Amino acid sequence: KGCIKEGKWCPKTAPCCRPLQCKGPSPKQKKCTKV
Repeated sequence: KGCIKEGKWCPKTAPCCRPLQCKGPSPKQKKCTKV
């Protein structure tokens, strides 16, 4: 499935696409955010 795009759920420092840092307001809503 390629990589993890923004808006998708991902763990800490997960294998994001590139621009995403894999952040999130909480562990239950941890999604890949772009900077």
